Amino acid sequence: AGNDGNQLKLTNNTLSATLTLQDLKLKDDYPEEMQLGKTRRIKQISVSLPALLGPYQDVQAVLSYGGDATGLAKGCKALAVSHGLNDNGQFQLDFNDGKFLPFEGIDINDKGTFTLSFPNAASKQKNILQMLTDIILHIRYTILE
Amino acid sequence: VARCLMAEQAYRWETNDSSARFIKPGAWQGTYAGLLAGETLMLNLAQMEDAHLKQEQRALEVERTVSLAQVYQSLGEKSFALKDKIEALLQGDKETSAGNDGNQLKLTNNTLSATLTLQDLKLKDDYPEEMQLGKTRRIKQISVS
Amino acid sequence: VARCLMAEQAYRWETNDSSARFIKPGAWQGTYAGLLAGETLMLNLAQM
Amino acid sequence: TPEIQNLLDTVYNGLQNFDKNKTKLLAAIAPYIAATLQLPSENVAHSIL
Amino acid sequence: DKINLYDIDDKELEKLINRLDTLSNWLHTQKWSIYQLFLMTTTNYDKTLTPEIQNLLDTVYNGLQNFDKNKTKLLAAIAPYIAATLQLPSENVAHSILLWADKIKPSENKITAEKFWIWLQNRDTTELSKPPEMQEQIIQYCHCLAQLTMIYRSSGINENAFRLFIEKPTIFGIPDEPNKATPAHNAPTLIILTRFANWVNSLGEKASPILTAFENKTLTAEKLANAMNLDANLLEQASIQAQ
Repeated sequence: AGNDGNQLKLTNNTLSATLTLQDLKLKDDYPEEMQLGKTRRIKQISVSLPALLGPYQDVQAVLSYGGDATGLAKGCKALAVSHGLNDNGQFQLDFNDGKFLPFEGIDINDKGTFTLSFPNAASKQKNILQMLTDIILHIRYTILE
Repeated sequence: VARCLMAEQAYRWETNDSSARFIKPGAWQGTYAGLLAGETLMLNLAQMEDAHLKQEQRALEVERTVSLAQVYQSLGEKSFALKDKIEALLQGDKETSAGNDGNQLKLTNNTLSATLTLQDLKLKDDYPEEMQLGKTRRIKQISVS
Repeated sequence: VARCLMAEQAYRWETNDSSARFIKPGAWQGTYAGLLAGETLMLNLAQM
Repeated sequence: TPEIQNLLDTVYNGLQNFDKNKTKLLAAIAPYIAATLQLPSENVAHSIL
Repeated sequence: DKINLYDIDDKELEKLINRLDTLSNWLHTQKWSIYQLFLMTTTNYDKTLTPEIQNLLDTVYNGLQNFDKNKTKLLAAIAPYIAATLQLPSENVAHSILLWADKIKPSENKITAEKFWIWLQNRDTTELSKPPEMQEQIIQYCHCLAQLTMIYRSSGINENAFRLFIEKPTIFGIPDEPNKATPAHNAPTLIILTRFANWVNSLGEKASPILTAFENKTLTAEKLANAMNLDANLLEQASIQAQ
């Protein structure tokens, strides 16, 4: 189900729900208004899976991206989700880390394709993925010029 | 030289390469009373740190919960339920122990040991192998509940 | 020089300007055995 | 000559990153001229320019 | 050395006496022993592992350890240790003498500086004395370098004309062959370098523009006369009389 940027597709094992950055229209939450700023970059993307999670039973999910990571470091285009309640892929979130976070610095406008995947979407993640109701992003971004 | 070899072992354990060596002999020149060792050791420390900065990456940090009742329950047909068997094996003062090669649950002199082998987790196979994600998979931290 | 280029890429990714360059060649002068490179690199780090 | 070419290379690397409206061109080129022409002062290099 | 005086043409004998007199008078101008000329001209190199040349081997072995060929030039990498152990002032001189030893193709094996580092790169383990197959070929190459630096010291030629001589040997009157016409360390190709260096020292102050004008093919009589304080028409007429 879906289209060019938003098809929700089953390949061999996994299930992928992908998304394109134009459909967020997220620059247009504000007027353009260059006294505020033009350039708009991602600080941090955090995933929440609102679902009745199994007690001491976790989900398995990766988060991909299609804009080639051309100004990104090696591996800043990927992200992993373990327990699915407002999490970085890291164990603790360090804003004061000199390392860049994943997705840090990505344009709000169309640069590639943003992609979520659930590995073992055969009958391994079947119970929790039939218990999934919707997916929530916590997208944190930055406005200046 | 002893402390630089300590740091070289730390580098060989952080990233996985045992054959890779950096500290080479000949930094001490006894026929010239050992002048200019600091230059050689500073250069070689620079080579180690630069090789680290080249081989540095963004890690994917996945948590996973292991429930031992599921593990000892889901086995070969010599399997058992954890609660009742531990209750019987601690209640009775008998030789009896439940499990197999990697997963026997055994009573020696005082203590009770429930052991486990890493193959039975199949924990590499929670994801497809998929070398764009990664091959080498190392424990960050084990925490017990 | 390799690490200063790493820092220049970090500057080019923090603020958005790919054309802006600071590390210029000619800091090494082989005809004078390469004396005084630290001055040039310290000045150029100061400019960044 | 390779020596005058060395002068050209030294002044080229030296007065690279220059703007005209920031400062005077003559005062900027004056140290390299004072060294390559082995002049003692900097006001002398100002004078000869 | 090969020719005998038992049978010799009188013209050839005359020419031989003229060669000996030229060489002798030139040595009286240079104030050299005949041992100096023989040591700077010998092709026989001694085969003996000395502890000093072994120290050179150990220093270059530890120095050019951690090398890759496709990262940088081998010659530029070995050039500082050669410049220090042969006590050479510059680094372009150490570049020059390595190109020179490449051109001359020295002692027994057809050997190379890339063959030199492929010997130290494949078959070497320092602080151990067991003989491989190539060691004499390496150490006589080292003696050849130690010989060829000595004529650079004793000649007193400047560095730029030295680059010109190695890079274009044919323009100094050797028969031409493109980068294969090699001057040996023989005496006739010593005396001509010595005369050219004495000409450059006779010029003195105006040497750089006239040498780079000679390096190009645009050198004229008129620039040349001004460096000698001579009237240009004299050189013009001398050229016309030679023509």
